Amino acid sequence: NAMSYINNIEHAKVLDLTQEVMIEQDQMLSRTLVQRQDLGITVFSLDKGQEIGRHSSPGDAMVTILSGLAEITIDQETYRVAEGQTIVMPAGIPHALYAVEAFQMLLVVVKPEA
Repeated sequence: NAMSYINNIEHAKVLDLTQEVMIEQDQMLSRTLVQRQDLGITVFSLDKGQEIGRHSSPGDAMVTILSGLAEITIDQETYRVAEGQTIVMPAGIPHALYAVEAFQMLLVVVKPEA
C-alpha cells in the first residue's frame, strides 16, 4: 500500500487535530494534508493577533474552527466563527481571516476539476 493521498498525518490512529497543530506564540503553523490542482486540505493554528491577508481562491473554501475564535471577512462582511462553527467562503470572492483569539481550523478548499 505505497500510495498515500492524505499526507503529513498518521493513518489508522485515533488523533485529535488540535494536538496535530499546536498554537505557538506569535506564529502560524500548518499541517498540509493535500496539496493538488483541484484540492487543498490544511490544518492551521494562528496565535492571537495573527492574520491571513485578503485574497481570492478559485475554489470554495470551507473553514471549520476547531478551537478559539476567528474573524472572517468575505468581501465586505465580517463573521465571527467560534469553536464548533463552520463557514464556506465562496470561490472568487475576496476573504481574510484574523485571529481574535488564538485559533485552530480545518481548511478544505475545493477547486475546479481536476
